[PDB]
Amino acid sequence: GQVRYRNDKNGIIHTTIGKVDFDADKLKENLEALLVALKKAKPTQAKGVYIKKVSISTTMGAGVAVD
RNA sequence: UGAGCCUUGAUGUGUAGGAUAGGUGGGAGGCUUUGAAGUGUGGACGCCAGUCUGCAUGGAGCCGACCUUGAAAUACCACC
Repeated sequence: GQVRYRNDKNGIIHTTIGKVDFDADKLKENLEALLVALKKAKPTQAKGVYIKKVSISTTMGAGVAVD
């Protein structure tokens, strides 16, 4: 399920990874694939930290960052 | 008396609208006998039309893509 969403003026961007039906390793590899496909287009005018904190969550989850 | 931090909140009428349209992960039923819609009343907000909570009442429904619409739900959890 390819997804293409846009960032806001503040710079907080998140896209779909899938429902809770996907298991842990699939979720982690999807996160890794999205992370690498996002960092591969790191612009030179993005000086500083590129990925700061991801607020991943579910229907009864809370936004916590990961590695 | 200035400055900051994990957390909980309050405010989000471009005009096309039931009317005070930020959006994203989740998302087409969450939430409500771990008591929801309707009443008198207090403070916050706002584009003086209107939103949230305390108090007592009621104690079982406002809300859905609802009809429109550039962006959809404040149907629900977290972010800013």
